[PDB]
Amino acid sequence: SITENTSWNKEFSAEAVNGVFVLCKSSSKSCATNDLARASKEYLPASTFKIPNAIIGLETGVIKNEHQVFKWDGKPRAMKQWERDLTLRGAIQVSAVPVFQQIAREVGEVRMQKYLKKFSYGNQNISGGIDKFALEGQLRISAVNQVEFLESLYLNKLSASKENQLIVKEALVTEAAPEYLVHSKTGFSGVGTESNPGVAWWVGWVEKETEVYFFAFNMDIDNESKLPLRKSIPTKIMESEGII
Amino acid sequence: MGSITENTSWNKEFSAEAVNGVFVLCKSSSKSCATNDLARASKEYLPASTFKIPNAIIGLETGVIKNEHQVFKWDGKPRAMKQWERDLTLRGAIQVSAVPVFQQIAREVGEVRMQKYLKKFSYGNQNISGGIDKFALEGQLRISAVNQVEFLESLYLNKLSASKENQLIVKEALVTEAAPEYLVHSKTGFSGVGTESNPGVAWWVGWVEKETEVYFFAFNMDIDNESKLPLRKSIPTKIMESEGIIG
Repeated sequence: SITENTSWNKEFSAEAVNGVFVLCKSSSKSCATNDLARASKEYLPASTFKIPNAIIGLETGVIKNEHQVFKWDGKPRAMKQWERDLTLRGAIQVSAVPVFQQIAREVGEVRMQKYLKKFSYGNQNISGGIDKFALEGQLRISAVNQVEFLESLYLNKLSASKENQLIVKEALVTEAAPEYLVHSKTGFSGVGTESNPGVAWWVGWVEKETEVYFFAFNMDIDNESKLPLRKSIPTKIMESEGII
Repeated sequence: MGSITENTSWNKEFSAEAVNGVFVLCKSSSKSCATNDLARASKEYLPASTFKIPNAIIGLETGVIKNEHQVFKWDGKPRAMKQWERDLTLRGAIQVSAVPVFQQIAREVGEVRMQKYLKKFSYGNQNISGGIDKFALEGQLRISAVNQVEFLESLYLNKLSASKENQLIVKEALVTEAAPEYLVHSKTGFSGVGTESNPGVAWWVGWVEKETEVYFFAFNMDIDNESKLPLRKSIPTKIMESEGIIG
């Protein structure tokens, strides 16, 4: 069950933003959202795919363990902040595309499909190059699906060892307060055209008191200066809900 | 660890606040440690709430603690602190340093099993005498700053005599600060004010994952007044900031 919530609309209007926020308390069986339709509309996951990809890499042996260091080969990378040795969390936090491209390559097409079928991850479409399906390929996932996936990860219910799920879960911690804990991941497919904009994500969950809140946010974006919004809107909503 | 050296440049931070204490900072890659006081780095003090780390690990290994989602339910009886008077997660119980919650864990583990795991952990003098539910706060257990960093490193590398799964669960419960470039796992300790002539101890132990480097730390100080308690975080914080590790 997904229920529309009209009071969150002000945060999208003030910023003139076409997006959606899904927020589920305790479990994914009853979620609230500003837009029923968009909540289940599937977009390029981009860097949010680093979550399932981190689990898959661990399950397949490609990523050797928790303390694996992804070494830089000295060859130029698209961002300067990727041009260094990286940990799992490190690669996840700076969104180190080439690190995860190489992981994806070594997983291979067969195993990638197998695990995305297991995880019920989006349209499960990995076609159009193994190193680029989540960024420019055919893979599509919705905010509701991102939410169901993360709850499985939280509860250790994914088709993977609890060990490997815990490893990724720690790699996802972005905010630690005395009151609450935040696990989250950003995505950004690019700017695209004005007619066909890119997509920006912020997905994750919050552990406050003895309660859990699962969340996923996406929005249309044609200008990178609007990027901070992918965190500020869902944060503003969750702050006014008393969550963070 | 591999080596330790005395570094008296950190004394500035202790001198400013009239604090008698010690900081140990060890770099995982080089296996090398630095401390302002080699002598105190090896002096064994009451772990206080820092014992919650191994206690949580032992609690998860013996099955006394179910999993990472176990709620330590509050019945309704009056407790020593207002912050403890609610239902708490594993992290919550660790963060607020809930004494009754972990006493209950300790008692269900019992002396025999606690002794066994502390031997396996090499945790201080291994003296659990003075009541199963108070040996860490007012009993006979003593651990040093060098011992703590060795213990926490063993936890970090999952080398402790417990399942990796349980060591992961505790490691996340200890996360206290998260930034894009660094991650802080930490635990506070406070044994009480004692007296004017026999001061109490306050701890801050943990580790920082920064870049591909890991920094293990143990801080303690003589404390006779609760007003000086926030100094257990600020002094080592100021040290690690000046080392370029955090902030």
